[PDB]
Amino acid sequence: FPVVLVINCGSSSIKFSVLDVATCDVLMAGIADGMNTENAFLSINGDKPINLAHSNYEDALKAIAFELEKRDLTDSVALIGHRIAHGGELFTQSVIITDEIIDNIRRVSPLAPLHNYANLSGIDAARHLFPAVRQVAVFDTSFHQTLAPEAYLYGLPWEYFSSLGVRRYGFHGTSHRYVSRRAYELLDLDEKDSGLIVAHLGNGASICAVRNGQSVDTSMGMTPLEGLMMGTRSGDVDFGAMAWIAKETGQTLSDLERVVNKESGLLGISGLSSDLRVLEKAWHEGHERARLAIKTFVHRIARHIAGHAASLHRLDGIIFTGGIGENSVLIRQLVIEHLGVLGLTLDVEMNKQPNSHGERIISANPSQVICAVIPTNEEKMIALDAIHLGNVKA
Amino acid sequence: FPVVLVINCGSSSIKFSVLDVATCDVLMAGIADGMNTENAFLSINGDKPINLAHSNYEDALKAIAFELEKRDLTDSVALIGHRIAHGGELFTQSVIITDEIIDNIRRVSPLAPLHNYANLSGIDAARHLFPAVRQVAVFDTSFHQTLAPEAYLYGLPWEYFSSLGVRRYGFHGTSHRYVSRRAYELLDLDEKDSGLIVAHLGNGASICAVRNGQSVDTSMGMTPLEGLMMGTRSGDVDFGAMAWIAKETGQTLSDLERVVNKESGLLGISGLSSDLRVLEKAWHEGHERARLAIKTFVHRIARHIAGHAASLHRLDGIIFTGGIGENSVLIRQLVIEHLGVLGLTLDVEMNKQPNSHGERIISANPSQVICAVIPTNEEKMIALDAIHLGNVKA
Ligand SMILES: Nc1ncnc2c1ncn2[C@@H]1O[C@H](COP(=O)(O)OP(=O)(O)OP(=O)(O)OP(=O)(O)OC[C@H]2O[C@@H](n3cnc4c(N)ncnc43)[C@H](O)[C@@H]2O)[C@@H](O)[C@H]1O
Ligand SMILES: Nc1ncnc2c1ncn2[C@@H]1O[C@H](COP(=O)(O)OP(=O)(O)OP(=O)(O)OP(=O)(O)OC[C@H]2O[C@@H](n3cnc4c(N)ncnc43)[C@H](O)[C@@H]2O)[C@@H](O)[C@H]1O
Repeated sequence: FPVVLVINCGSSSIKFSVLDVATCDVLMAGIADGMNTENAFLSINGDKPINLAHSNYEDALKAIAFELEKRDLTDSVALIGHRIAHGGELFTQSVIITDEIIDNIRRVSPLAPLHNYANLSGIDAARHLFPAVRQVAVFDTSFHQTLAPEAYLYGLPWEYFSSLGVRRYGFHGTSHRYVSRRAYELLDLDEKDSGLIVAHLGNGASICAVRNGQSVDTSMGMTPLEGLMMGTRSGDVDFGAMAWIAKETGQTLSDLERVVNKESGLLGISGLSSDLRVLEKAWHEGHERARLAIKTFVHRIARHIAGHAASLHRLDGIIFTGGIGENSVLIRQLVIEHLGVLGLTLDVEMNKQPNSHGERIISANPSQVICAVIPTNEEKMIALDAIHLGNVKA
Repeated sequence: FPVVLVINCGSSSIKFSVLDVATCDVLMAGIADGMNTENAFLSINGDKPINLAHSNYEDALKAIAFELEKRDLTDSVALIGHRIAHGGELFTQSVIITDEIIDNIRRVSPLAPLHNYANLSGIDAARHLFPAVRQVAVFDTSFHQTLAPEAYLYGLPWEYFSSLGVRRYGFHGTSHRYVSRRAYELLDLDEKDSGLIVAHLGNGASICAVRNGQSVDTSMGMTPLEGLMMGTRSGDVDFGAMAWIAKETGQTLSDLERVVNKESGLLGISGLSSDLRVLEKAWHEGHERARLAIKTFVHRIARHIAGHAASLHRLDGIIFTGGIGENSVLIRQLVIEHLGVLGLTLDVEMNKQPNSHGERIISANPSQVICAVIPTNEEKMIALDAIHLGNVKA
């Protein structure tokens, strides 16, 4: 029974899952947390938060590897999948990791400095601990490389694009890819003659228009700061406003970068929390700013969904996913009601069903566009890419 | 035969028109140009670019007033209309200018520092030269004051809004207002049960959703830099990209403000011109970057039109206006073809008609949404506001 080990090695953590190759079910999951800090620790299945004070990325993954061998999983690891934050223009699909791929991930790493170097740290650690195991890189940008220039260009001088690589990349590509594929089955659509909008609504949030199987528009930019308002991120913000703020308060770009990334969005408007459940309850209890944060959140989602539909010839389906898209009955309803202009009709009993009901249609039959919830599974998508690549003769 | 004198007193110029009260036709127009510079001059009807070296705003307007009295128009000036760039949250409609209005325009002027002080200079000059004449202020922001919080809030911390007044204001309000009113007549729509999108496409460009007569979404922000890509303005740009550029090139916010406002957009992508006619011809002649600039321009327009439709219950009409919207056969067609997802059908023979044909429907009958061109007339709108206010007992 071979397994796939899937790794997402971030700035401050390493999330991992072990998936059975045959069923793509999780056999083990966990997270090394507080990385590059004094108090690091490893918690598997939320079972025994074991301390690992002062540990590098290879130490953390060696710890993880130890827990795998103690459960006799080490000898069944046939593939390792690494989530990579940014593939620039060099990656359009998942690849078997070689010296070339490593060099190329390093070349594009200036586009996502923090996150990509953590991903490379994860690759170096895994290559050390599993050298007879094929390893695969899956990029959060690659699904969006089918965007046309008119959809990826900013209105900046041409030199910023051609010399510096400033353009829209988009993220959540692995989620958008997985969820769109699942939608063709759920909605009984011909992949090659289809228009979908996927709303990945999590702590990070983005929209993607998928025309005939290909990403043709997405809401995040060169960085994850563009598009939808999110848990702590502003989303779209007038650059004139930001420059005006700078002059008025004496803050720098780096100061405002932090504000916009870490103190903004649902947190910033509500003054309470980035957590939608907290804010949903706060509104229920009469909190006005919580209500304003949610309404603002919903408004910007409706606006991007409708806007992204412009890149479709025909809108067949709108698919909600992510922690909010999967679990927020209210947010899904408010968004759909904000899109009556597209002829959407909600079946509220179907919309009320909890996420235990899995892949599910939430629109009424008279709806001009099908609406559905499809739980995302990025680890499964990575594992499937790795399994296909496992057949390759390199 | 009373006339209205209409003034738009900008950073470097004073545009004026004299309109007959009875017909709202222009009797005289002109522009004092190169203001606050060594070589200033006044050109009426493009007839004799008369020099006015080293002249203040009152000198320029005194020059203009001289040309009015030489044509015996001075004694028929019954009303003066002033275009004001920014009314903040204080102005929701056009007003008779009093000491209070002046104080309030000064209060909100920090939101548009350059432009509003030029407008106030224009008011002081006109009040000096015509003290027995009622004068009226018409704000480019006021039409958009019906926007809901969810549509005007940024995802920044609440303090930026409540203490600093950071929010979406939107501009071209006088154009959007005028054109939407004209559309109810042209499209035989009930103002109170209607959904329109107006695309004001000029050197500055913005979209506005008008639901039941009221602006409910608009594409410009706190400043004119948000939304559509324009002649020299970037439009929407990832703040992460801008911060990344700052770190990479060593430029400051003020440097990037200039790039984004003056070197970006159609100019920036094409490397040729901000002028759409130049770029249309350049594309015709095989220029690839001109083609990319136009396609990008069109893509961002389609995306905002569709997105703004989300704030309507029903989309009845899409109205093109401004220098590009009125005259660009190609851009109108490409935008409409990018919106087939909304069920638009173009009547190409009607779309080919030049702007001499005035207020005109350009959609085919099977179109689910009516598309029209309605030439804007901001001076006429200002004059009409002034004429209504001329009946008031102050
Ligand atoms: N600058 C950068 N450049 C490049 N890459 C970068 C980057 N920054 C980060 N990245 C990378 O991008 C990747 C994705 O990051 P994120 O975008 O942050 O991840 P996510 O999809 O939001 O997943 P997460 O688990 O955080 O949220 P969830 O869907 O559970 O959703 C959580 C939400 O769901 C809500 N929720 C859960 N249950 C709910 C319920 N019953 N009702 C309502 N809401 C509910 C919760 O309240 C919460 O609000 C990462 O690999 C990261 O390293
Ligand atoms: N930071 C700030 N804050 C607050 N307020 C501010 C501000 N900056 C500026 N403002 C104010 O905002 C107001 C409006 O400014 P703008 O937004 O710049 O004015 P506009 O509506 O673009 O009018 P303009 O005459 O420049 O362009 P036109 O429609 O002719 O269209 C010209 C275009 O049409 C095109 N065109 C003409 N004929 C064509 C044809 N046949 N085919 C194709 N294109 C054609 C031309 O090529 C050209 O591209 C002003 O009062 C200004 O002071």
